[PDB]
Amino acid sequence: DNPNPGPDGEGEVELEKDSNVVLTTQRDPSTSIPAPVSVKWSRWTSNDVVDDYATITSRWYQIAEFVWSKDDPFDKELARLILPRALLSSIEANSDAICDVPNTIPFKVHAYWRGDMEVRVQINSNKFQVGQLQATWYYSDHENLNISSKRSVYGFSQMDHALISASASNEAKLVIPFKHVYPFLPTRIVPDWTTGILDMGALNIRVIAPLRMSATGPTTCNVVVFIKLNNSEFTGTSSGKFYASQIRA
Amino acid sequence: DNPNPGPDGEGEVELEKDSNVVLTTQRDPSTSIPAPVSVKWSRWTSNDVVDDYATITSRWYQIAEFVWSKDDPFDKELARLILPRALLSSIEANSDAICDVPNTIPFKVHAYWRGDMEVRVQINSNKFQVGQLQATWYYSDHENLNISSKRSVYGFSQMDHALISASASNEAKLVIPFKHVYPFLPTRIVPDWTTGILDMGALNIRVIAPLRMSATGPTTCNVVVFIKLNNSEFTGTSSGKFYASQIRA
Amino acid sequence: MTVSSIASRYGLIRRVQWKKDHAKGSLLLQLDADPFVEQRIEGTNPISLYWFAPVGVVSSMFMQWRGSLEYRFDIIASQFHTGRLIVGYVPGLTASLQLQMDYMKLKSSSYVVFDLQESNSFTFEVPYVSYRPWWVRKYGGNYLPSSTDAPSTLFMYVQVPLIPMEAVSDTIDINVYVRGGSSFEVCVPVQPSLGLNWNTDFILR
Amino acid sequence: EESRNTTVLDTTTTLQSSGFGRAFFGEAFNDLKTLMRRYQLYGQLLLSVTTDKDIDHCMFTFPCLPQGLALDIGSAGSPHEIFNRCRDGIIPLIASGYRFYRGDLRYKIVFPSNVNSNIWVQHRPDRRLEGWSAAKIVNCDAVSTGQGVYNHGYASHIQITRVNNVIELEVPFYNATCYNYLQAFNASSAASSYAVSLGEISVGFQATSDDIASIVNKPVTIYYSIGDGMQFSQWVGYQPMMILDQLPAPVV
Repeated sequence: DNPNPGPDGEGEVELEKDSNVVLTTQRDPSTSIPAPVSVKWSRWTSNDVVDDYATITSRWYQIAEFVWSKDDPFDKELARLILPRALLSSIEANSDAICDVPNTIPFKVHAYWRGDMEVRVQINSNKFQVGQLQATWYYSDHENLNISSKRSVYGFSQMDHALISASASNEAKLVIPFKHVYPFLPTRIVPDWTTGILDMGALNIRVIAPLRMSATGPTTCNVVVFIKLNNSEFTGTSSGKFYASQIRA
Repeated sequence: DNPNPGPDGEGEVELEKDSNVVLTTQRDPSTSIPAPVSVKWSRWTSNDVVDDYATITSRWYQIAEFVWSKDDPFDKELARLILPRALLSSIEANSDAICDVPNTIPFKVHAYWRGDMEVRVQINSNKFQVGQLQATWYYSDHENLNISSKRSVYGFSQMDHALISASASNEAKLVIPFKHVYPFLPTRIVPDWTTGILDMGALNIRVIAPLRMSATGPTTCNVVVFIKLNNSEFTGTSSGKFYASQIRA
Repeated sequence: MTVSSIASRYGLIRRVQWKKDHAKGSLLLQLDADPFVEQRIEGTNPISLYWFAPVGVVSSMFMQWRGSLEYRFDIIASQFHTGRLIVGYVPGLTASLQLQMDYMKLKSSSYVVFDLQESNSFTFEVPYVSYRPWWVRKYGGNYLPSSTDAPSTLFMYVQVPLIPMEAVSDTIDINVYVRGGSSFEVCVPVQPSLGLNWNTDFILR
Repeated sequence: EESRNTTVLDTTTTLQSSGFGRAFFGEAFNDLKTLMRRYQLYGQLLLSVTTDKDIDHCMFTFPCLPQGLALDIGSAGSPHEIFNRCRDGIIPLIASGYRFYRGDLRYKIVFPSNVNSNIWVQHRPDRRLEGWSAAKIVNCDAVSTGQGVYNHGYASHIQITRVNNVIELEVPFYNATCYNYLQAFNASSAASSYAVSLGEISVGFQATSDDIASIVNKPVTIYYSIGDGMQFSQWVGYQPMMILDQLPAPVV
């Protein structure tokens, strides 16, 4: 209630320090948790050496950056990421192999995976900009054919979601646990599973309030998405030459 | 003292079960330990996330197989492997990348390494064959220019070594701890270290007793070498695109 | 009458000739990590009969199976034969990955190297690695859109070739026995995918 | 950030809670599982016999899934007036607002009256469901594979039409999964097809060629409840609905 800015700026930085990667937020995160915390399931269907690599897999790594402008209508999708595929496809979109990033080197060598997720969607918007976005997670997007009529902010507001206001420039934390029909997702081509490899559903960022401003205001803003794999477990140690690149999309 | 063979053969299998890889020996291993067990040294020169991957790095993997025949003289080298280079060069000699084997995927992504070694040199020789080999480990072979006069079984018998008799078809276990001038070996091109990357010395298998037999005996025999990295520690998490292939030799 | 007492009995499914001239890394057998392992009889009937392990016969009646399998390898050799072979195990492979296989890609996955000096028999217990707690059986009740391959694939290469003495033979028989291990179990009863050979007569419509 | 409340501007007072009608009607309508255990029409069909059938041939087949079949409006000439007029029931309307399920189902099949023949019903949990197309009641017209034939090892039951022409059965959960999908299924892989329906129910008559002539164009209706131990485990919002009294009237 009594402001006194100095050379530092009178703020309070919140830190997310996860395995030598530190994320900083000026604002408070707007969290939303779709499902409760999952259990480890190496008991029921694995006899191979099952081990996470928490020093290299529970790190933060950007998977998407995009430009939200004022030339977007009311109900318009900005991002639609199939996150376990989107990590590998964001690496392959930077034109290299998957063995050059320490986050994804167990995906090259193992066969199956189960772990929870942490998604940070950070906007960099001016204080005078006005707008609002959704951060809605949907489990198993491709297994529903009527999802093309579902992708709208009217339907995504009904399930739980994270709101991002362009004025406050706040942040969206997304605790995504593993919830799938099968208790493991294969990383490569595996028997009677040829398509939809390592797909758990779509994080899709759409617009509620389009970006509004004055006549000479800053036209665009930037949105960056980071991901974390914290409660992982990798089973089925295999050859890396069996692995193939992801579908481009 | 009272033999009674059955359908099994009246034996006693010794097992080395190390992270879902099992090695079997009929005979007793002839061990030789050059130096006592080393200490971990992440305290003194690292602040990065330091972690081994004991589920995938403390496994067994073949690095050399060769054919010891009766057409070899007295003092003749059969194998000369610079073991930390020889693991990567044995993978690259099979014409693929290093990210296709789970043993060496932290070498793709990290910068430095320190860990002990376990070497199994297994011969498959007939009981009627007569001969004997050395398994001599030498620390930092390339840093001595008069080693070309040193490589002989007369000199290698003076330091400790492991003897392999072709009659008993025994086995040579080699507990090799980390003993180097610097406490870490870089995995790639690092500052003021351009050549001799990840070289700790030569395991060189030479002949003492050449393979002797009758006129119609089995002419050759086979020798396979396996390696294990048990007390590892990986530091300096880096990009995999900075890594380059090893020198062919 | 107990399924864990039937599946705990070894049945001979394979014989493999391992010779002296087999090079370093030659394939002896590749097969499927399932109870449905076949041995075809070379008969003249228009429909062919097959030998199965008892675990495969008792698993044909049930839809879903899970657990470890135990492959007993009995290598008929003297105490003067010397050899060394890998019994490896690769987690899930498709049909296009059944090829492009050697002894070197095998050592990336789980594998066991066996030496043959004086003990001429061993038992490899097979891991159960899948995305699914159970596993739907290999054949259907003559419903061809219900076919499903193995969860994973077993291999047996030659790590060190055979060195026999000049007084013994140059060829060695290897028997492969199958029984469902201590963790093997089956659940849902369906129409069994196997039939008896008592009336081996089929009528085309 | 969905059910949050920044500032609740209550201008009201305390309203007397009836306990979801338990005060007025002696029953609380809060547990939605109590609503879903009321039976609702899974489907209806007219029996049609094209080729000569044996005793082993199944008369019709249908996958057993809780979110309701592909909505059979019928032919343009003769539409099924229940699914055309009042489009869909309560149970799939609830199941549209979820993603995953696990549990059993309850099927009550009502057969025609003047038929007398003994009826067999098998449940085959082997048939994977290939796409939302052909997720419907299928008249078995020919027998090529082992689909048309009464098989041995499945869970079967025979209803005596002379005693009673209705069968009441419970389909158990037999998939090897954590859940199954609870939407209009889109087939991506082969393993995902195993995890849509519980199984596949085939109903067949033991009639011969002479007694099957009295069975043609007779209606068979199938009803289903939700069973118990039946859990929906992921909240998904509802799709675009359609208002029923906004549908056009058959003007003359």
